[PDB]
Amino acid sequence: MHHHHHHAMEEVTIKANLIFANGSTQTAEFKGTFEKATSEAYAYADTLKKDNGEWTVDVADKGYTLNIKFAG
Ligand SMILES: [Zn+2]
Ligand SMILES: [Zn+2]
Ligand SMILES: [Zn+2]
Ligand SMILES: [Zn+2]
Ligand SMILES: [Zn+2]
Ligand SMILES: [Zn+2]
Repeated sequence: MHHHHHHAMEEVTIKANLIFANGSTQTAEFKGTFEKATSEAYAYADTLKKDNGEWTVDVADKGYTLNIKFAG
């Protein structure tokens, strides 16, 4: 599943919904090919690990939404 016809020029938006240990939240958007935008989203989560703890992801909306939670 998650069937995808790749095109170098494809343009999509990946939405990352972040939830932190204290319940605070934020959403960040990443644009580019599906693959590159997805990589950038996870890269952002990694930059936040030092201050917010390890993260866990639950993928939604056929891959266009990444619900990421930080353990603190
Ligand atoms: Zn699957
Ligand atoms: Zn094609
Ligand atoms: Zn198809
Ligand atoms: Zn693609
Ligand atoms: Zn490509
Ligand atoms: Zn710090």
